[PDB]
Amino acid sequence: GYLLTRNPHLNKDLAFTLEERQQLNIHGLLPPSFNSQEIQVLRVVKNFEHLNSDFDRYLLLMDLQDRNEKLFYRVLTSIEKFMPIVYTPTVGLACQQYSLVFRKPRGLFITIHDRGHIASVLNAWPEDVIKAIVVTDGERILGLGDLGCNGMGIPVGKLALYTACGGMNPQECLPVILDVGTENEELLKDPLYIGLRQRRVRGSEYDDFLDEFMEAVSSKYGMNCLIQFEDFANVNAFRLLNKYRNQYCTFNDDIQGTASVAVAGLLAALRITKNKLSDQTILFQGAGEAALGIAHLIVMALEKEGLPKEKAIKKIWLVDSKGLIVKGQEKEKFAHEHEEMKNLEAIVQEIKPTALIGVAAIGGAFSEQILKDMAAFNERPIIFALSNPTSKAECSAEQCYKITKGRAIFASGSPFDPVTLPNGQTLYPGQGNNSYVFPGVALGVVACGLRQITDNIFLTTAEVIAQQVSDKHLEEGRLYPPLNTIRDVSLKIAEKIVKDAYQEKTATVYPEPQNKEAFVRSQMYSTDYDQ
Amino acid sequence: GYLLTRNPHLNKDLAFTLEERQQLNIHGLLPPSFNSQEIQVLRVVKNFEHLNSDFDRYLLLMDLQDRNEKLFYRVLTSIEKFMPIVYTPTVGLACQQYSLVFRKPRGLFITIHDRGHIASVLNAWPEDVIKAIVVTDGERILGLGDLGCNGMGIPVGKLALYTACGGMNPQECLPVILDVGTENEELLKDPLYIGLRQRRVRGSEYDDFLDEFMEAVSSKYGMNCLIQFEDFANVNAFRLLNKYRNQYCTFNDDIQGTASVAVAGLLAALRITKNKLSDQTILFQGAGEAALGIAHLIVMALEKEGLPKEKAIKKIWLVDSKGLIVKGQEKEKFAHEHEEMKNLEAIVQEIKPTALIGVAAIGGAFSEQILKDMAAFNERPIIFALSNPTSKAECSAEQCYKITKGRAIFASGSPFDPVTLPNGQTLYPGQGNNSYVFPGVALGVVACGLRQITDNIFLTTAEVIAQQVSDKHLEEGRLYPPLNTIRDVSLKIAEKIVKDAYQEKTATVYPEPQNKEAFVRSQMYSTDYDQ
Repeated sequence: GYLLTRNPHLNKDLAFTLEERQQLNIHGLLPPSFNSQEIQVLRVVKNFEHLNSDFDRYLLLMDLQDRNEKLFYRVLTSIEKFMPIVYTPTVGLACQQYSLVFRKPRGLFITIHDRGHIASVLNAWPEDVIKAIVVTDGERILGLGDLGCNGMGIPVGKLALYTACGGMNPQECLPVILDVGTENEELLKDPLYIGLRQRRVRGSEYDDFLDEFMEAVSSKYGMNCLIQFEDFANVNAFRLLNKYRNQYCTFNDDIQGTASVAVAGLLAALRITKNKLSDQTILFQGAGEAALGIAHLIVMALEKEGLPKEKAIKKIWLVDSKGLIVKGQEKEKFAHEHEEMKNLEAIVQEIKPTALIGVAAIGGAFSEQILKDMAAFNERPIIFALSNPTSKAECSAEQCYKITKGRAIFASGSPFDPVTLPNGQTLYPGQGNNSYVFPGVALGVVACGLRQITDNIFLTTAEVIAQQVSDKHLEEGRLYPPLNTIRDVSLKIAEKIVKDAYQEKTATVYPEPQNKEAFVRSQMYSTDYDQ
Repeated sequence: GYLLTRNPHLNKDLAFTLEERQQLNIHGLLPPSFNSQEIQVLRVVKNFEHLNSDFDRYLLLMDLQDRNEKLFYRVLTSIEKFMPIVYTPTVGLACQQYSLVFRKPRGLFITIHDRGHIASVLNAWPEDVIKAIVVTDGERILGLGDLGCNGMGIPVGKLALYTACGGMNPQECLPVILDVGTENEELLKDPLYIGLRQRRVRGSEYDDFLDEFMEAVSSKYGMNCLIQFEDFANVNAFRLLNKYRNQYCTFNDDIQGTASVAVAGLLAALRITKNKLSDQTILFQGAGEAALGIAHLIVMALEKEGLPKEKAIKKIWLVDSKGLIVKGQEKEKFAHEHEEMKNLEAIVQEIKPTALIGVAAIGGAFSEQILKDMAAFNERPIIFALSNPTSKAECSAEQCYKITKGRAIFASGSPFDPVTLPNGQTLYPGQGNNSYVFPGVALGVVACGLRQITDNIFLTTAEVIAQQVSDKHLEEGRLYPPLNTIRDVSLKIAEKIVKDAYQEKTATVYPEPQNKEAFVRSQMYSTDYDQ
């Protein structure tokens, strides 16, 4: 009775049927109205609206998650509207404020002071089958930097989207924060700070801590357990990724996810441009996490179409803070023989690229002159401003389409409003959202028991996403499927991963399903109340 | 472990000690910080402040009640600030909105459709010893009228103050709403309405329903169980009170509570005026619930000082909507031989009263002319504007003190800011708050097992409250003890009730305590986390 009411996996609030209330001894704990799930959603949505800030909407929906999970996920899937609330950008403001606003803890807090005993910290977690973990140490949260143990908002929001877009069982998800200290002065000063009041442990101590984590997780949950890293600083992010990705089932969404969407965007763009990936010359604003990831994956796509690596790598140039990368580590692989230059406007003139991709978080970088030039060299220039949030974007959709006379093929990381041209035709610039990628990958991988997540599954994931963009959508300027469809996109992504895994004997879940589409559906969470 | 976390009676959040977390298997469910109860309060208070409306503060504190009760009550007792949030006035806005905003149900919903089976509805309630119930049918909520099953906010807020001001164990409190329909057009129209979508059942069906309620309650919980009525319409409020108060342990705070504070105010005022209750002539604006209650209790006080009823009743006049009450039911008892009149200004001229008490909810009724006149007949006129909220008050403290040249002795139902006079002396008009009365009465009654709550215990309660007003306070214009002290006032009230009950053999809790003060303390809730 009343206990059921307090269990968020099984509580229905007013959706408890009049019979159920009588059979479960709760008739009287609730008011007389019965409410279908649809009337329930209407209520939540009305609230959602009447509230003054998105921050308050985040708080509303999180409280709802803590009380009626089915309804939480029902509200979200009813996504374009709510994903920005439950995750990025609003979840950044939540992390900033996590110590002020801390209420009902979700997830696991694992500290360096638990070194040697991590395995026992996991035993505090009430749920015994975990198939998906998201972890952070809170050091690099979006553009807000080091928020330490406040970083917990990030894994919690991310898994919400695993469940909502992908259908991961939320009871099999484990958000985790690793607290090794923080360099955040304000937090260390704050009497309300919930983390360890000390600076970040660095070096060998840190590395062994992480090693014990992966070992503990794989050991309690099995080596099939998916471990996604998120919002670590640049150097740790590559170090840990490359150290672990052939031993554990694991990826870093910030470099690998981002690589998959962007490429999907490119593949999609080739249908408008009607030429091959090998006919492109690609210039990156930025040479960090994302930039290198995307490039690596573009190279793979080039190999797949038939080019060797040497000829393929020559098609891509990068630009860092200190300027263009040329002959004089991972950067070194794209260091072609060329006179050094610094000015972006001049760089695009000498290189004259077919596609221009901004992943350096410097807003405005794609100036009128650069768009002017891109529109001059190319009948239809590809221009990706993928940096977040809107304020740090390399240029607006309006500026992009205005200056290129509507000829630019454009996508961004953060969403822009549809643009109407003088033409009268309205363009709908697509959003390079990592959530086209991670939910479907996680679902596929976990569904067939893949033990390692290779770059190939990110490539084929990009291919599936592009295959889902309709010619109608391309004509509307969309390089990605409408965000309303991600549930189906995710399912398509996961179907492909599973089909290939059985065909390649990489799967580990046996016996093999006779129907892979149904097999994937069988592993997807329903918004419906269990009877 | 995690279950404890979900139990609001025993959850400590960050106050869980580092040992406790390890012994209870929750180390990892919480971030690393330990927080004393005082740091916990600081957090909650910071939140409380940063929020945009009192309505949002109500929502904050209610969520906190649903998650960490000790901390909830700790925050409240840390009262002048928070009582307006958790109860009236803000709880009115909450009731208006209860169907939009409905989250985690508290209390019992008992419907006419449960007639014949009420006893079994009570069995859904998880708590087995209930010593205090507050009930409403939602028909007359403050000045907002009929809010039907949305009325549940009212008992829930009221019991919060029983616990906070009085120390009732919140686990032994039962908020109840009786849903017999509503006459509220908007609600009956509203798809989100949580109540019965029908008009109010009236007459014999209604009366038998209520009869079964009292019978069920007394039967499951014992005849000592305190049953307080609240926010019923006028006619039901007297009907039910008089029908039940010699059979069940029960009172109506709106008529009896109000009577106790007001009288306490009067008794307090006689120390400034330095004359006897028998030297007064009292005029009421209003002749309803409150008015008649107060008058009845003033009469008792007069009898106690030595007057017979006949001579005593002649000292009091009433005024209703249709005018002064004179010779031409309960009203009939004060109908003295006098020419009929309607104009209030003229009424105060012919009657020339020493004390003027407004309990008709008509704001502004005490006009400049009336205050002018009151200040003319009396060196120090007593003027009570007890109607709520501020907007419906018979006059402001500023208007009262300005127009009477600082000579008026003033109290109100709703709080007014301190007034500085030309004198330089600052006056602090007291608030005739029912919460000086109900918490201490409930505590006393329940503590010694009184089976019926007589008018005498309301009279002596008024006496105790006045006895607590210091001569310093009287000089500052306060007719009630500072609202910060109610915990002690309540305790004084309950001590008196208990001492007298044993001296009069009216108590039913035996064996008799040797020390009644300690005995009362023993029955008071602590804000401290149980070890």
